[PDB]
Amino acid sequence: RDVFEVFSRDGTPIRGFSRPGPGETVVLVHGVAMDRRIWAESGFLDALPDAHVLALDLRGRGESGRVGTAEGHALRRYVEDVRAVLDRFGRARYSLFGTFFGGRIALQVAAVDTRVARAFSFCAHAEQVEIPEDAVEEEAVAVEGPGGHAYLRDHFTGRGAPPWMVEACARVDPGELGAATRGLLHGSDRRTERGHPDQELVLITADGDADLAPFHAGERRLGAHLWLVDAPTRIKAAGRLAEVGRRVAGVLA
Ligand SMILES: COC(=O)C[C@@H](NC(=O)[C@@H](NC(=O)[C@@H](/N=C1/NCC(=O)N2CC[C@@H](C)[C@H]2C(=O)N[C@@H](CCSC)C(=O)N[C@H]1C(C)(C)C)C(C)(C)C)[C@@H](C)c1ccccc1)c1nccs1
Repeated sequence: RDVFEVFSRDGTPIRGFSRPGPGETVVLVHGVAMDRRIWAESGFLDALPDAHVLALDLRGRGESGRVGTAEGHALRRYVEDVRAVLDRFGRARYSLFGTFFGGRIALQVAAVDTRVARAFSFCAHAEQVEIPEDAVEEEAVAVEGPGGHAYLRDHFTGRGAPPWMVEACARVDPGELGAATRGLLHGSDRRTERGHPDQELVLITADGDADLAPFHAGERRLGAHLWLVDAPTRIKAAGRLAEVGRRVAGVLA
């Protein structure tokens, strides 16, 4: 692997690694309480032996620049972070894969960037959502205080999340966990659109998902394909991420 640095529209440095390969160029986008290490720890990276893999730390996470404001964590800023990575490696065609809110980010990048030939959203759909202001603020307070890492650790452990997902929360600054949570009130509630007719859009979730409705809505509205994994919940579906990587490798082949 080589490391890289790019700059987002608002000047935030975005750091990541590039794993060279002769195949498709794949850009991986992690979730809120994660960083770029989850791709190797989940086994997703090893499931793609031929791809040229680009994995970034989103703003405020890992080795990327700190933010510390709610508006600095607006969805549009994450989109700009990812598009800056697409610029650095100069390809005309990219395949994006994102986990949880990283899936929402990947879908929105696909909507605005004609260089995205494929977008895969793992355990997130593309539809408009209602975000309760009070509950999200409550959650921001819980995750940003001294007990925030334990709060997330206990929540994810209790819901059967994989160990790498539990452990990743403690590597995110508490202040950025709070700011990213509040950032969801700045645009993340809108649906995503199809970027161009030839795009391959894929949604993935647990076959036991208690709310599959919006995933089917994405099939109808965007012409997206729906992949299911054997799990009772979205969090437990994260235990299937390496398996999903193998299926992604099949598409890329
Ligand atoms: C069944 O599976 C789930 O619904 C859990 C799953 N979530 C999601 O898939 C999506 N979101 C949600 O459905 C809801 N959103 C919340 N809060 C905003 C939010 O998302 N977060 C804040 C902290 C950050 C870790 C992240 C999060 O995960 N929080 C958890 C609680 C974890 S600690 C007690 C959490 O869901 N809370 C809820 C409360 C309202 C209860 C506070 C609404 C309001 C959007 C419908 C998420 C991908 C998204 C999708 C589109 C736009 C924005 C965000 C995940 N669990 C861990 C990783 S992804």
